[PDB]
Amino acid sequence: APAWTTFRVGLFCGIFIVLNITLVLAAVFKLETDRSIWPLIRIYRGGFLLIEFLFLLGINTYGWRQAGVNHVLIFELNPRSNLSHQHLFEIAGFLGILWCLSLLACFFAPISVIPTYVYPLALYGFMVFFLINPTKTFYYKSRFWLLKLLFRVFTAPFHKVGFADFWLADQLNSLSVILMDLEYMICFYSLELKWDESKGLGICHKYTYGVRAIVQCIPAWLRFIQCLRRYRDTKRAFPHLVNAGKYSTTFFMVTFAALYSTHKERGHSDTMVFFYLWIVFYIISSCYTLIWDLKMDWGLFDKNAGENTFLREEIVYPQKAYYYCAIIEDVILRFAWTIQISITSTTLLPHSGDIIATVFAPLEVFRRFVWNFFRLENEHLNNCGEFRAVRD
Amino acid sequence: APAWTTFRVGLFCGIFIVLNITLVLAAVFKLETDRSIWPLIRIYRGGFLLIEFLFLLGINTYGWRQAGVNHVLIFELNPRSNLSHQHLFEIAGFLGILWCLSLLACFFAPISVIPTYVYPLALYGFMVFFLINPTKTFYYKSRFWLLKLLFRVFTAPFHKVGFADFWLADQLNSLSVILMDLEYMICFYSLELKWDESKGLGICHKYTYGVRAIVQCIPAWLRFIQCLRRYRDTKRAFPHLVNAGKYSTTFFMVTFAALYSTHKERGHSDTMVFFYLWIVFYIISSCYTLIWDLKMDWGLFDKNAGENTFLREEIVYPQKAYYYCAIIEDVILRFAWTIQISITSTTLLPHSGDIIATVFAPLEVFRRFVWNFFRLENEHLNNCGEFRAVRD
Ligand SMILES: CCCCCCCCCCCCCCCCCC(=O)O[C@H](COC(=O)CCCCCCCCCCCCCCC)COP(=O)(O)OCC[N+](C)(C)C
Ligand SMILES: CCCCCCCCCCCCCCCCCC(=O)O[C@H](COC(=O)CCCCCCCCCCCCCCC)COP(=O)(O)OCC[N+](C)(C)C
Repeated sequence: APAWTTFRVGLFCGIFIVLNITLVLAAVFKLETDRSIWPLIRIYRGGFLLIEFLFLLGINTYGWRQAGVNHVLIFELNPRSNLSHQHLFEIAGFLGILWCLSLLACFFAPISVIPTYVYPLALYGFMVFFLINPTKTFYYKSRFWLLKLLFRVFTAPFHKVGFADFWLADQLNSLSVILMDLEYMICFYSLELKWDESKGLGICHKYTYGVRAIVQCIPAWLRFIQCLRRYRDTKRAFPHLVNAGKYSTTFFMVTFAALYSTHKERGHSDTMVFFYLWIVFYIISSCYTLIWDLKMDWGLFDKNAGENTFLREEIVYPQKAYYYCAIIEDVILRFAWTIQISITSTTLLPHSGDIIATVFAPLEVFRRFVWNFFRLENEHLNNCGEFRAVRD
Repeated sequence: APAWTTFRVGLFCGIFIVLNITLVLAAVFKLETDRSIWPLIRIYRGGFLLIEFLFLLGINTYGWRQAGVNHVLIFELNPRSNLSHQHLFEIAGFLGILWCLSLLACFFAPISVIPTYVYPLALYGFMVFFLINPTKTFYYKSRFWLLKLLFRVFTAPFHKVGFADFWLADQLNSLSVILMDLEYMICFYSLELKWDESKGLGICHKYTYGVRAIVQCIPAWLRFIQCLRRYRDTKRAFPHLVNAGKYSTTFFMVTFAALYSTHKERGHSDTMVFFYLWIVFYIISSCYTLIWDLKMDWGLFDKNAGENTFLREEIVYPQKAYYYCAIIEDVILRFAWTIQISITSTTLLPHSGDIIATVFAPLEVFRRFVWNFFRLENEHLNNCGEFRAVRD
């Protein structure tokens, strides 16, 4: 832990805090209600979810190291250049500083020639260049390893599924809103954005051509084909085929939701029955993911709970109240779709679904943030698939 | 070096940087030229000089520790709770954050009931309370030791002059502008500040009653009586009486400058000869301080220079270019009064002297910042007065 690393963590976090405060006041007074900020909020939602994911990943690394979860061995990392929690904090703070600066430029641009729609383009271009620049520049080993995983994950059936690919595909399943916002940005730039004044002022926000449904299922599709690939590599259907069923429930939920969204303008009487199908399949998917979590993912609700009631018999975390709060919050957050459909169906507030998605996306990232702790703890305690050698 | 200490250093410095940037832009556009900002700049000049002194003191501690200057033994400190450079950085960053917040409130106040003239009052009241609050609160040992020294220094003839009192009195001699601004704040509040709207909009800026001359000489008076006290304790006139002469040159310079400032309105023909006396005594004082610095204070220009030309024979700092640049910059900064009188006499710009003092006060703090390095290095190498036991 070099002194300048912690200094950069604190420096970036302090600049981040002051910039978030400045953003809040700028939105309160400086921002004008005439321009619609929904495309802006979606693009910067993708960015902010990435930054929040990096912060929570640093917290996860901190918890794993101070609890005993040997995530270095689980992730198959070299124990020489493994990224510490502080380094993830610098990455998150750096990208958050550029996020805040780009958003502030979108609020007020202190340049007369440079337009506003380039600031997000420049921001995400800097993210991509930071990820893929060939030179041995900032954190070269980390992003090279991440780029290798990003290549292996998106071409899943042709590579043997190790733990790193699984884990990253699950994080992508949590961060599907980032892919959603990337697709929305591309569609908005190519079709709706008038390259004249700004990005303020929609044929890309809905499922008109069904492309967004494909983007929704892309993480689910990768996980599904990884389960099938693991079936081919090891003929054992009990974990893998049921997990693939768990992801195909997501497939069915997404396609029925898209079908209802398309049919709401068609006027077909089958719209109501498609809504029924979407609701029941959302129930099935929510219970399927929740049960899989608490049983096979976290390993809780074991038959050998003992003193640790409603839990397993080895516990590495200090307080069990963490476990019970995690179980509960998992129940609501997996079933948060019930809350969202209730508020979007019992109210007539304009652009309700956009607000609901905007607030519940960080809650989904937080849900996977909590999921990481107990999934990796379960893996550290007893092997689940991707070890095949020892318990550790 | 705890991790959270460096984290607080970085956090405070980052907030400081963003707040200084916000202050710059606020002064560029938000600030209104109708209100005179000179009293504001003087009060916050005292504050900023204190913060800059703390930053440079942290830099000095860093240099002393990584060079070998045993300032812990020289200052007579317990080697258990001695303040590290990082802790001084937290103190400086904390006070700088409150300084920036108070100045920003003076620019725009986000409160309708609270007036503007309390923000500096609240800021310096917080400084005093942080210094003198009896509880074992933030950095209790440090400010207790500092308060003991602040008591011993201001009552000098009745206490035996150790190194700590000398050193702190010299820093007060450098930071005489802080006492100047404190006196100006008290006089402005008591006489000129209308407690109706704000501090914007002078019988306290000049030497009308000669009080400011006393405030100027107060650090010089303390050093003079410390030299006399050291003469009484040790009958040896060679260091102490000549040093007291060095400070009485400051006395003569200050009283002649005040006499000229008073006589400029009298119209007496003796005004010109008083200006001559002030100029020649400023020359004498500048050469007296500069020669004392490079000869007895820093120990340079020794007769045993050897390879280290124009220096001494033991050097602890890596590069000699530091020494030569220090010598030079000492020549200009001690003689910076020549630059200031030249620009204030050959130009007719309004409020020139205020600008000159505002810019050259941090240069005086920087001059003592450089003075600390070589004075403490000379003391570490060979004893100068306040050791009497060993060379170290
Ligand atoms: C509209 C939204 C558009 C969004 C824009 C597109 C997204 C931009 C993508 C760029 C941002 C990502 C910044 C890169 C941070 C990655 C840091 C990282 O991977 O640290 C990890 C830390 O190691 C760990 O496994 C512990 C924590 C788990 C790390 C999980 C990987 C991080 C995933 C975050 C990026 C996901 C991609 C998101 C795309 C939407 C790699 O470690 P290492 O390489 O340094 O050491 C391994 C030893 N070697 C190297 C020798 C093999
Ligand atoms: C208009 C302007 C008005 C200005 C307002 C008035 C000024 C406000 C005054 C409050 C600000 C000062 C904040 C206090 C910081 C002091 C920190 C400090 O003294 O650290 C020092 C660090 O120790 C050292 O000696 C090394 C560096 C030299 C320290 C020099 C003292 C600092 C002087 C700064 C304040 C000067 C006062 C300025 C008044 C104008 C004390 O160490 P310690 O107490 O922690 O350890 C010693 C062991 N014990 C304690 C057991 C004996």
